[PDB]
Order: sequence, then C-alpha cells, then structure tokens
Amino acid sequence: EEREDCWTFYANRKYTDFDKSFKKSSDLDECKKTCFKTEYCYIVFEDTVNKECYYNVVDGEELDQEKFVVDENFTENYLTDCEGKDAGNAAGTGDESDEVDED
Repeated sequence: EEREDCWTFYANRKYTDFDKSFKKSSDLDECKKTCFKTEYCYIVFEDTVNKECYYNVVDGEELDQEKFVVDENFTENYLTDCEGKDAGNAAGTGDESDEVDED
C-alpha cells in the first residue's frame, strides 16, 4: 500500500553480521509489507550496489547506527519514531552518503 512504514536513514553501515535474519526480495511494497507483517517492523538493510532490499524480520532494535561500522555497499535505514501509518512515506533509503553519483 502507499502508506508505508517510515524508515529513517542514518548512514551506510554494517556491524559486519547478518545473524538478525533478513530476507531479500526487492520490492519496495514487499519490504513494507514484510515490515508491517512481523512484530518488530523496523530494520531494513539495502544493498547499495545491487540495489537490493533486505528486511529485518527479527528484533534488532538494538542495532544502533553508531556502534555499527561502515559497510560501503550497504545502506542502513531503520523505522525511527513512526510505529503507525497515517501518512507514510519516507524516501531516504540509501539516500544519505553520496560517493560516486547519488551513491
């Protein structure tokens, strides 16, 4: 749906581990839908190069951007202070940190 969960972008990051269990299919819609689906609805990891979407389907509320280190080929965006829809749109996924072009 056009009312998404709003993912707040902070930085290109990874703490170099994907144990939190993510699934990758890149459909913006699919990702929202997956987010809305679990409990957690909150962390999403995107592959900057492949333009892919991994959605965190488990509790990783403790995944903090600032304890996270930079994985250059990934963009990290997490639902920050939304927990509802109403007007849900947030185009910031891989938007911050321009290296080559817009990435």
